[PDB]
Amino acid sequence: AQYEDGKQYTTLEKPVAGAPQVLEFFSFFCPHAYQFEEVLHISDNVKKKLPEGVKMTKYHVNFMGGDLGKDLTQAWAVAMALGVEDKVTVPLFEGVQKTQTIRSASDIRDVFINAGIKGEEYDAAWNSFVVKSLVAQQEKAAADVQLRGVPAMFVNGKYQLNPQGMDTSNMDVFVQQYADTVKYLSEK
Amino acid sequence: AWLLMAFTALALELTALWFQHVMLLKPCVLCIYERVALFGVLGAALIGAIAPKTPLRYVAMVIWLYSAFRGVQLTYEHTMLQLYPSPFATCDFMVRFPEWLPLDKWVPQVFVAMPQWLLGIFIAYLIVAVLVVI
Ligand SMILES: COC1=C(OC)C(=O)C(CC=C(C)C)=C(C)C1=O
Repeated sequence: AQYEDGKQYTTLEKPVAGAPQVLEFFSFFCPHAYQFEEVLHISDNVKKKLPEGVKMTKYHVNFMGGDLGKDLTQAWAVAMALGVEDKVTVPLFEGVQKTQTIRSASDIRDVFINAGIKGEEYDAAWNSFVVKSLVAQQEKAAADVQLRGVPAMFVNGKYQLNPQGMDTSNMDVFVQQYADTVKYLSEK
Repeated sequence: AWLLMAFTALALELTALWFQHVMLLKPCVLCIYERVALFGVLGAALIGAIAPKTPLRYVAMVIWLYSAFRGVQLTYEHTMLQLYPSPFATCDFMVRFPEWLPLDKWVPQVFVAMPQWLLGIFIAYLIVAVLVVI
């Protein structure tokens, strides 16, 4: 009746199984990335639309920044493993993009330190094997639903997301629309 | 038409190309899309309807429709987003052809080894291209 392929989402041609219950790539570099999460607080909203215990999941991606591109991912890696994503999410964002203060692994290092992370325990799970592994998992989910750019969502490793099949003048609305779309798609 | 566009096309076709490689290798996605609103309109506008024969100059008038039509907003959007971002957009580094037109990004993006001017010249090579022919 009113929920269309090609419109509000675009179906995935080569479906990948073993996926999350909803992935969400992004970079600490793409303003649109920033906007999406800092200017609209989208994930939070969408989390609230999701059913009982549907793993909202998120990753970070490489291509933009190259050398730092990487570091950042393993920066994140940790932050998935420890717990921390929530507490480093913003600082780092602000760090790289807005405040223009991040440059080296150490600059990042410290930005964990400050948010309640122990300068060893970070380096003590930086090199760990359960964060070299997570780092792959990221590149590998990304090469697997054929990412070209960022932001970008994906449900059940089976339906990409499409913001253009929605309003793009009313922010309050674009939101309420976007979230529904993911809910509807979580049971399909 | 032929030469005035082929003299000014090449000099911009190449002012891109010439220095594409001499400008080291800057990162760019809207470029190829924009270089396809060029080399898919000029390279098919000389050979469009002004053509090998010159009595049927309205097929170009329709290639000159879906020409810098895009060529405008492609660079117009491009520019807008540089200082004025959006949630709803993206930012990438990739090919694509929604019907297999593939070789187009395994050659003109492959054999590649400022917007200030683009934004305006794409609209400037439009109204001038529109007025005298429509
Ligand atoms: C017309 O489209 C465009 C170009 O062609 C003239 C560019 O050279 C460039 C810049 C060139 C490189 C190699 C990044 C951009 C960004 C572009 O959008």
